[PDB]
Amino acid sequence: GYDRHITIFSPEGRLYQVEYAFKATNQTNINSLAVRGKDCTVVISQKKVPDKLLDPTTVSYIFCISRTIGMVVNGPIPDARNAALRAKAEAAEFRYKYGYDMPCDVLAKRMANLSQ
Amino acid sequence: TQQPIVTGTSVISMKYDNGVIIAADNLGSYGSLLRFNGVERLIPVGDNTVVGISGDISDMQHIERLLKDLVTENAYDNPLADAEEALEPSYIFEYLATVMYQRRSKMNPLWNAIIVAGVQSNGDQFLRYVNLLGVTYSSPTLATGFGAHMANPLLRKVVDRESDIPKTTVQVAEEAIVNAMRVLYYRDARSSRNFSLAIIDKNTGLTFKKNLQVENMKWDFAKDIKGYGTQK
Repeated sequence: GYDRHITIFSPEGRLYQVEYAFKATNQTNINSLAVRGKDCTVVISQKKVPDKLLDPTTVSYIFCISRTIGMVVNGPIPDARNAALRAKAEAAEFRYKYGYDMPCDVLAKRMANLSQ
Repeated sequence: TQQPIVTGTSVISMKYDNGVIIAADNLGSYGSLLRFNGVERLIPVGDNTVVGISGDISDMQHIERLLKDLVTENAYDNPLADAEEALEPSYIFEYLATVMYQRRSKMNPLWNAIIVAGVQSNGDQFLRYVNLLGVTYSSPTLATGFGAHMANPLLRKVVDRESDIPKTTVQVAEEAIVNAMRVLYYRDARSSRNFSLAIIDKNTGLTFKKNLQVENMKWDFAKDIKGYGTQK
């Protein structure tokens, strides 16, 4: 019972709760594709606006972190904004304490460690 | 107490084989304000001595009075007085040395560094320095105030010791001085673009050139330097 709610191992040897998170991802029905150019990168994603009432401009999945870094999100949008806001803060703080722009790799590695 | 109000900056000098060169700029500065443009600080005394005085201007002019009277004094009595007993440099210097010591013993100093540059009747180079304390020393090359930390390392290269003096000619020395002024105008707050320069030779007497200007200033590199570090 209380081995599958919190993040401790199960008797088998797997973090159930983490595994349940990946099934939460495909709950928006967005698909995305991302390719490396020769000097650029391009990322397209579908943008389904359900109701006529929604204003089509505010619905977005592409977030500008810095001049250098763009970010496209797959999943539920509350957690989108929560991970995008934390990303922006780390992007600014890096620039301040080391004096150049945050590379792509270093922003990716900082998120994996908060995720852990 | 005397505190300086108006001041001038450095005086720089050096011997060579036939005489001495001595240079100093024309600026009276009153704190930040560069109040007086053109205040001549080299005063020729006779025709084989220059006395260059830096530091306070109120007192620069008060030592100009004593030095004009000393010439008038000697003139009295037999014309032999100005033919072959005329005032050597080594005299004029000893009169300012004895004046400076006495003033400081009343705790009321004449607030000046002084360089007496001349060539004696004997043929010899004479170049000595005195200041508000009364310290005296003679060297191949002499500088005052701020130029003691800057100009002097540059001129000491040319003539390092006593044996280099009969090798250095007037073409080499005149350049070495004019090159020192160039570095003082980069790296000193109280200096100006206009300086004066004197060549005392033992064959053509006193040549006094006024209002020589520093030229050939390198700023070509300056348009590339950008930001204060982290700025792109």
